[PDB]
Amino acid sequence: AEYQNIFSQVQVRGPADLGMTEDVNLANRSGVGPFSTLLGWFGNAQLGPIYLGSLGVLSLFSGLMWFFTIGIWFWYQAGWNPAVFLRDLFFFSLEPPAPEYGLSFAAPLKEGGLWLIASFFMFVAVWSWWGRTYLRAQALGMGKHTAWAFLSAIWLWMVLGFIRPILMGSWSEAVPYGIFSHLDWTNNFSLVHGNLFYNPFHDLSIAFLFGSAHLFAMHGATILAVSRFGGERELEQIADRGTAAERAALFWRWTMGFNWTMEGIHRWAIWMAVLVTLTGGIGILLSGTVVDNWYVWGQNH
Amino acid sequence: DLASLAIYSFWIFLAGLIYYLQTENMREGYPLENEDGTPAANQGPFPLPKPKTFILPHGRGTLTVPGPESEDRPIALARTAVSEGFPHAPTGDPMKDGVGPASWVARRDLPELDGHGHNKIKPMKAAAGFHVSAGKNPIGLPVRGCDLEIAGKVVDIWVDIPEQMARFLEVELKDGSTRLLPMQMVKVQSNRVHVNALSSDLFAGIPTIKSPTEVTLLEEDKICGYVAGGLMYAAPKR
Amino acid sequence: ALLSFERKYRVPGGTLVGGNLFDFWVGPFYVGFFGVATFFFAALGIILIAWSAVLQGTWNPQLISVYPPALEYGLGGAPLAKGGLWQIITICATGAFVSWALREVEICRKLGIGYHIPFAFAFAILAYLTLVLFRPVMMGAWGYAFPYGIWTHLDWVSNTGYTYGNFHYNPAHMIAISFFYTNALALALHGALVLSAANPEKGKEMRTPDHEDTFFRDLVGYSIGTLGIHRLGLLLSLSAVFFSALCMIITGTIWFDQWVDWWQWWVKLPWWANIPGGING
Ligand code: BCL
Ligand code: BCL
Ligand code: BCL
Ligand code: BCL
Ligand code: BCL
Ligand SMILES: COC(C)(C)C/C=C/C(C)=C/C=C/C(C)=C/C=C/C(C)=C\C=C\C=C(C)\C=C\C=C(/C)CC/C=C(\C)CCC=C(C)C
Ligand SMILES: CCCCCCCCCCCC[N+](C)(C)[O-]
Ligand SMILES: CCCCCCCCCCCC[N+](C)(C)[O-]
Ligand SMILES: [Cl-]
Ligand SMILES: [Fe+2]
Repeated sequence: AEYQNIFSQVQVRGPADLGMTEDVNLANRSGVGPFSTLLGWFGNAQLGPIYLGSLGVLSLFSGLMWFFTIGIWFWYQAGWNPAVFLRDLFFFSLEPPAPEYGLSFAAPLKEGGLWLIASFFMFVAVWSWWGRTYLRAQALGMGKHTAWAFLSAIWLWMVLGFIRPILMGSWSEAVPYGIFSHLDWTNNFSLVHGNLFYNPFHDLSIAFLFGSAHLFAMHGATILAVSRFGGERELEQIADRGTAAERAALFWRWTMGFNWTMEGIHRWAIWMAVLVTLTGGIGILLSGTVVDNWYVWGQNH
Repeated sequence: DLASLAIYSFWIFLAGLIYYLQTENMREGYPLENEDGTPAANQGPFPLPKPKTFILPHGRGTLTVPGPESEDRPIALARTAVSEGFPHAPTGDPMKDGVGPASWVARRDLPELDGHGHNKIKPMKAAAGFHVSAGKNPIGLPVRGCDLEIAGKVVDIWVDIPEQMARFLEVELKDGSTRLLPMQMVKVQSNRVHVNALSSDLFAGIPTIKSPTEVTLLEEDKICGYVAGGLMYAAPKR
Repeated sequence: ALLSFERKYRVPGGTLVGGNLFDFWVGPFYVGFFGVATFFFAALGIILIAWSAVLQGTWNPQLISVYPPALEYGLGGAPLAKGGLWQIITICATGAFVSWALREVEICRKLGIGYHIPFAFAFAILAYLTLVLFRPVMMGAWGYAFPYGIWTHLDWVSNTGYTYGNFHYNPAHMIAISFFYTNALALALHGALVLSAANPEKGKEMRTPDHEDTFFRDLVGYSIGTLGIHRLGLLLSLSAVFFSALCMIITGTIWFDQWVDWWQWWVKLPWWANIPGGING
């Protein structure tokens, strides 16, 4: 008999929202997309519009090329048989060059060259997309927090497939493109380095990953709990504290004696998440380059 | 050893980050006070952070925090014990005096504005193009209180224009006047809208808005605070 | 001490047990009946751990470890120094966590807010009880539970996992990991979005939620919205923990072989099982 505000009871709709203009080149915005009543029960029903300038186009082109380069290799391994493609879809894998080739680009297409090509497309797609997170915020006069947080995820990605392989001396150290294969690579990486549970950066990384679910469950629940006081209108609660923000602060002060403000909790949010891939990248980078066996390392230092 | 230096350095960084986070979360509510409103002796281990200033749009000024704090409203409560740490009993009607779970903050007495400077929330009849797009349309349904008696009828939905969502239900009472009910506090059913937080006889007491086509931040707080306070104080009639 | 706006909320009422008996605060902390219960369970538990440490022969936080009864004890009780203490401490922990949840409910009632927080915390508790209660009882012995030690419990994780090969192949574990990754992604984005609007480029005015929707729509062609993002974070968060619990409640019970081999049912499907070529042919 008491609504919980998890799903909406009634949806309302008005003219398609084309968004704020600011310094955005409207010529690069698409038209609005379809409205989804299904999505409207949980969140917004409106799809689009999206902004696609030159950089965006470049990013989607590389992204797709990356995906298709791997897909072509898969069909090949499947002997071009549709039934085999689906059957072993998770077993197919585009692997990097063998150690023998070091960091060169001389490896044959079916023996590393194709992995390098795919990786080149991924490199361009990811970094150009990073440019988008920065520029889309700049055009709207917004802070660059999103581009900075994204850079943290990019750090772990860069370390795994580019920076560490280079410091190790060969592309063979990089991660392969495959569902089961990248899992196998992950398990093997830990085995070869003496168990990552002995890598302090790995364990901190875990504390932050768990911490992120801990914090978002806390935050999501808190805001919904005070949504009856307009709590989710966070920007205005920051600019003019309401009873929603006061009750949220007191809930946590009375429960665990925490200091809490509407803006401050979002600083806990961005950092808790960002630290996952930040501590993680350092942990991976140090593996093999400076520390061969974390267990052995832990016994000394 | 580079690994030792890195992890050692990281813990230092981490200690600084936690210090920063703790102080950032002190921009509202500090300095701490005694139950009588005076500055408390123990202000905690962290000092207040240097003030920061937010520039508010639409010429509404700025906000600087931390800054001088004051309720800017009367608080109808009184001590129930001779020492700190105990409850403070309402001196009158808590629902009417706005204390306890029925509290409200003295927010700006102006409406929240969207990115274009227009009122963010408007009754649907006054919002061009807006209409119900899914679910049971509550407009026209009778409103029932926790005492299982009908208190009024839904005459409109107040929507958030920029975010296209229902925020309040406008309810007409027997005397012809209307009141706003938080969308998060009503249950829309097939033949009625049920309100568990209030008994029929408490609807007339819901704070009213000065202008019929807009609601200020101050008014929203008084309305939302009042309705929520019914869960505890209307209990006898539930 | 109290926050500058705190007094108006410190009224009587909301308790679930004891009336006004325990309706008071200690510094910033609210007490209530379950505040006392929490203290009781927590105190007794910590004391029993200190005792266990004495019987273990160490006071080092990095070494203190309380292990559950050996498998030979089944689901029966065991001597205190041989699993018994673990059993009592587990009862205390459960009591403390549950009491903490109910204390949150009392706080919710006094503040007039929804019960989402304690409801969400219950999922964490259920994940805990899955590891020390439901799974062990299903497998037939307390010994299958993890020990209470900072480092020893990681040994349990590693040993329990490899007991089934590379645990990565547990399908429910794959779903759980996905929710954890997606959650961190959304937490990073949510924090970054709100902050980028409240702290714009130097000298500019604060942005509006209108700008938040616009930014994300320009970026990916969609915005779940101000209310949606908090609903999403709660959903991703709890779903992650729900599938974690599910991935373990089925391990050692309905499936106890190597998880990698479970995936063979798809490869062995009649219509393509024998077609030459590929990886499995
Ligand atoms: C969840 C699946 C596995 C598990 C797998 C792992 C792995 C893998 C890792 C940890 C790590 C940790 N685990 Mg464990 N661990 C589990 C069950 C638990 C339980 C429990 C009662 O159910 C507890 C209390 C802990 C606690 C801990 C921390 C010591 C440490 C970092 C936690 C963190 O930030 O988390 C997120 C939560 C928060 C950010 C909130 C803050 C809470 C913290 C600070 C409370 C810790 C209390 C601790 C000192 C014990 C208190 C006992 C006293 C007697 C009262 N684990 C189960 C068995 N855990 C990491 C570690 O570094 O280990 C050494 C690590 O790499
Ligand atoms: C389900 C989604 C989320 C999440 C949702 C939430 C929500 C929501 C809430 C919490 C809250 C809590 N969460 Mg969390 N949380 C998650 C994951 C974690 C993990 C982890 C390892 O991942 C940890 C360690 C924690 C820890 C915590 C505590 C800080 C806090 C509960 C305090 C309490 O019961 O005190 C009472 C008990 C005591 C004070 C101590 C009793 C100690 C005795 C009896 C000894 C037992 C020790 C033994 C079992 C373990 C020791 C050994 C270790 C393995 C080394 N959460 C998951 C991922 N969590 C609540 C909160 O207050 O947060 C601030 C809260 O509202
Ligand atoms: C047997 C397995 C080993 C294991 C070996 C590894 C290895 C190896 C690594 C980890 C890493 C991690 N491990 Mg470990 N680890 C194990 C045990 C565990 C346990 C456990 C409970 O037992 C836990 C909780 C964890 C937890 C974790 C994470 C904290 C961390 C990854 C963070 C992350 O978000 O990555 C996910 C985030 C990313 C990968 C970033 C991706 C970024 C961007 C750029 C993506 C671009 C995508 C785009 C182009 C694709 C487009 C798709 C379209 C939308 C369609 N590990 C054991 C001991 N672990 C990582 C780490 O940091 O270690 C320190 C790591 O490399
Ligand atoms: C951190 C240590 C390891 C690692 C350890 C693990 C472990 C352990 C697990 C995963 C899992 C996943 N990992 Mg991995 N993974 C690593 C780095 C990556 C990188 C990368 C670019 O660096 C990518 C793209 C992936 C992607 C994948 C996905 C297949 C799967 C779900 C991820 C997720 O929910 O993301 C969050 C982001 C979103 C959900 C946004 C939406 C995008 C979705 C669709 C993910 C991309 C899928 C895409 C790459 C291809 C699928 C197409 C096929 C035709 C079916 N991993 C590193 C190398 N990863 C889980 C899984 O189910 O494995 C099968 C899993 O259990
Ligand atoms: C070598 C080990 C195996 C493997 C072995 C297993 C095993 C075994 C398990 C997991 C489980 C987990 N693994 Mg695995 N895991 C592997 C690789 C990984 C990788 C990776 C990148 O490779 C990742 C990301 C994961 C991630 C996952 C998660 C899905 C899950 C842990 C979270 C959880 O259960 O929380 C749930 C949250 C909690 C239990 C915390 C609850 C705490 C509450 C109630 C209160 C505590 C408070 C108190 C003590 C506070 C102190 C007091 C005051 C604060 C002062 N695994 C490898 C291959 N994995 C676990 C799981 O699913 O457990 C259910 C698990 O048991
Ligand atoms: C259905 O059919 C078609 C063909 C149409 C499409 C089907 C396609 C399919 C089935 C695609 C499947 C794709 C899969 C399964 C992809 C999986 C990818 C995975 C799991 C994981 C990746 C982890 C990746 C990492 C860590 C990559 C890091 C890469 C980099 C850091 C790039 C480094 C750049 C290099 C090496 C290039 C050199 C660069 C310069 C500038 C010199
Ligand atoms: C900004 C968020 C801060 C909270 C993080 C909690 C840290 C957990 C401590 C355990 C890690 C110990 N170590 C070095 C072995 O990894
Ligand atoms: C919700 C139920 C809470 C109970 C959790 C406690 C589990 C450990 C109990 C050990 C009991 C020993 N024995 C057989 C003598 O009963
Ligand atoms: Cl919160
Ligand atoms: Fe938020």
